[PDB]
Amino acid sequence: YFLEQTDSEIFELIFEEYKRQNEHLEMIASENYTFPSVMEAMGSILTNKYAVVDKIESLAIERAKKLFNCQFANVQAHSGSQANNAVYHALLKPYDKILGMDLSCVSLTGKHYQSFSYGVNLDGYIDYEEALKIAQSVKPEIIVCGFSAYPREIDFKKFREIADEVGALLLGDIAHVAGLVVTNEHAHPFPHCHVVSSTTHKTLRGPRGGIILTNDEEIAAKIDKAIGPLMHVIAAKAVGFKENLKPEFKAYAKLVKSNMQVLAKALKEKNHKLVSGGTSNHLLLMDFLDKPYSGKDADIALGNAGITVNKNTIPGETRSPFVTSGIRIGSAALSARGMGAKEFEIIGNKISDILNDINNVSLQLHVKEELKAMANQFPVYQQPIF
Amino acid sequence: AYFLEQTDSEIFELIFEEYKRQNEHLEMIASENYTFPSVMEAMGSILTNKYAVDKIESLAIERAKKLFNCQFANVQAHSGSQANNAVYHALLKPYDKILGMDGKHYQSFSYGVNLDGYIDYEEALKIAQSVKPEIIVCGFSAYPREIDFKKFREIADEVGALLLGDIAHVAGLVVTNEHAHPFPHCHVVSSTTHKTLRGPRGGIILTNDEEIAAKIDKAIFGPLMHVIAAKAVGFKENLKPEFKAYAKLVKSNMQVLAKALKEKNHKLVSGGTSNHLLLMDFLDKPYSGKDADIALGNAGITVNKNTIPGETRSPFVTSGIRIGSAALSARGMGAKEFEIIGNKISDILNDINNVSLQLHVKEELKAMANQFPVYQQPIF
Repeated sequence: YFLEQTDSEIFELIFEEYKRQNEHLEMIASENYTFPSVMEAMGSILTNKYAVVDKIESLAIERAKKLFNCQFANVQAHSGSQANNAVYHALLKPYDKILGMDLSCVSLTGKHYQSFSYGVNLDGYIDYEEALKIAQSVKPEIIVCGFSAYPREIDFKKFREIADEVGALLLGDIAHVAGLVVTNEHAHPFPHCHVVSSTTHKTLRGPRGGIILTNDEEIAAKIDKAIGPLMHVIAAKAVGFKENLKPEFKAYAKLVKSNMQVLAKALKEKNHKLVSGGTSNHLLLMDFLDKPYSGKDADIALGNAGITVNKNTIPGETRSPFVTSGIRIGSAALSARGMGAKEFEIIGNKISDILNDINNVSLQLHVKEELKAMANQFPVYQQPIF
Repeated sequence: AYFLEQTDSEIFELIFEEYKRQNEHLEMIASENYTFPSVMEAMGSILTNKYAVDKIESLAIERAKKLFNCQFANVQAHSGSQANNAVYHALLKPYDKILGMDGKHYQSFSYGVNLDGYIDYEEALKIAQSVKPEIIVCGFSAYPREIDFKKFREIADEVGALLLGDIAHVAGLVVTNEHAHPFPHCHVVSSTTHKTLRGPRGGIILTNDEEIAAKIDKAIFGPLMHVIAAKAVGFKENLKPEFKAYAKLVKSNMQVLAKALKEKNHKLVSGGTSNHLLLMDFLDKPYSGKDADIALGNAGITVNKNTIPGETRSPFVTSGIRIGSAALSARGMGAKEFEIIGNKISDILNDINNVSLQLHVKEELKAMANQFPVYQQPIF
């Protein structure tokens, strides 16, 4: 209750963000609402500690090993991106080659690496035969899989078959589907991957941060060497992991997926096209190649109606990368608010109504009022500070 | 607080145990402190959900400009260490030379203190004239006197060097005009936001040069809005008259401590202090700094061993201890307490193997600590 009295300007900014989170429909596939108990840990007196291993870090590691079903965890990475870079820094030599995904049909981090891409077929699925052919030619030291805008499951087993044929390490970046992995609602990356990286936020609903997992003791030792401990953040990760182990979190992961199925079905019944024909996870991609509006146009129109999505290039893209021909839409945040099939059906029909009359501003403003009323039936938080 | 107490008793117990630890021992490590409660409230806010330049970042920057009396601020560094590194990365090229106090390949050179414990500025000038460093760094974590930023800029100007002032260890004294200011002498200034500023764990880089500011911004460029808000909250607290009183108390408690120790005939590096810390000198005593560290720790007084000028023992053993007043001053302790503490420190040092005495002192100081609670809750 201090800020309410001691810092009017910060309190106003927090309160307006709290109101914004509560009153609009967050459908950016990477966004989510952290658990209240995670924020309590983030705001705890553990921030004063330390300006061989704290019990709190051992507990975070123990819970991670159980949650991710692996023998070793490092919980010190500040982000999923730092987690990936620490893996490269630990396992690669200068000018080693990295083969990773992009959604199409030289780089430094202290050390210089050579970067290569594989992609999707014209139907929007990873082309594993072509990824193998690229690997055979490129001969990468490490193959990475996992991708922020892919609406289907990663076949880690097949990627390991490729990695084994060319003698590559395999890194599974599960940052974008982690809450589905740890609830057995997405194919598991182990034992196929030599090493796995993830964020702790997004579909896991923990604090902002990264993590690195492995079953190989020598990889684990190298990771520990390549990576100031923030004890409140490590505690917050541990808090999130214990929430993630509960049966309620499996029910949440199933709702994330079923809400996506409801949304996909509603859109396809209104004759909208989806990349790959639908989804098997937390996100879909709408396909506007044959529409007179762009992904950017749709992003803005839906945003005016209180629905946040993001534009996204799609396979066969014919528009510029700043404009794009698609939008990415996710269910994780609204599912965390308790919204379900009835709500996702209404949202699908409203998205269809706007895309079918995309410059009708009064329609957008009408929809915004209706969906704000829906949001207020499913409040996110009863307070802005925990 | 509520949720964790019900939903995760194991983590809640660990928080409570650490809350008791903070309250029950006398924290005198010069770099430790207790963050403002309002800063932890920002840290535990819903701002963590934003973005998986914001008005929150602009407010943090504007408050930093006012607080540090400068034209530009970058508030993104995650630590004092990252802040220094970003300065080097932004302003230096490989094999450039860095003169500081004792794929980039920066080459490091050192100046030191005379045997009286003061920075030797004549020798630092001689070294700079010969080596011609591209950058000079000043500020130091175990130095009990004020940095002469003006003299360092005279040296840097002689050789055409940049001057970085690392104020991480004295920042709360600087911004209250209780320590010489680094500007306009320094081209660039780095600091932590915790320690004597009592904000969150984090870093900051300040400058008055637009070109340097542009390079800093490119060099450090995931924004953690709860952390940036927390820095902003701390800076506003640092601007209050209450915070200048706190800085004066930090310094006056250190004077009380040094006076008490010297009057019991203990020796101090440079004979005293002008800031938040002192160094005790055990070169002529049969016990080591490690001995003193352990013995005082067993009495509930937390210090750290530290090498001193003329060190003759192993660097893992040392002939001194570093003692600071910032954390106990933040709990509200004053001269009466620091006189008692100085006396008990003396009693233990004069009988360093009396373990019964250490345990007896620990119980005695428990009542004093209980009089000055750090906080009234473990979660904000």
